[PDB]
Amino acid sequence: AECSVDIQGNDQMQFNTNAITVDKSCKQFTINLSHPGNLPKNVMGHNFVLSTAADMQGVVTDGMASGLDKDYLKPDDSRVIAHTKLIGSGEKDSITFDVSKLKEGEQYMFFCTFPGHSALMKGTLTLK
Ligand SMILES: [Cu+2]
Repeated sequence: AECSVDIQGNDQMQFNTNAITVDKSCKQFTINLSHPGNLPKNVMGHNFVLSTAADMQGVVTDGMASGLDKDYLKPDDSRVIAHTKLIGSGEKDSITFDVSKLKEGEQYMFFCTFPGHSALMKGTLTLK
């Protein structure tokens, strides 16, 4: 099965998917994030951040509080399973994480932690 997904974040605070399934036969899983919009990171930064559904709002809230200098994630946040950099117009960043960090049954969310983006920029991820 495939163990990679391409995802874009744009100038209208939208991700171009809101559902990812990770095949259980994948040992690693890669996210390729890009930003085909015009706006820079300090205005319309997007990251791909992954947590349990339960942990999402805390990571977002503490992330807002951490500020731009920290890519809007709180330092040493163990709730974050994986994440990309926060990127701006025309940038790219990819990450690969260990699929064994995930667990069958559990619900995961991906989302952007730039202030106010997570209402519109979020989706589910599920080991299947
Ligand atoms: Cu964003």
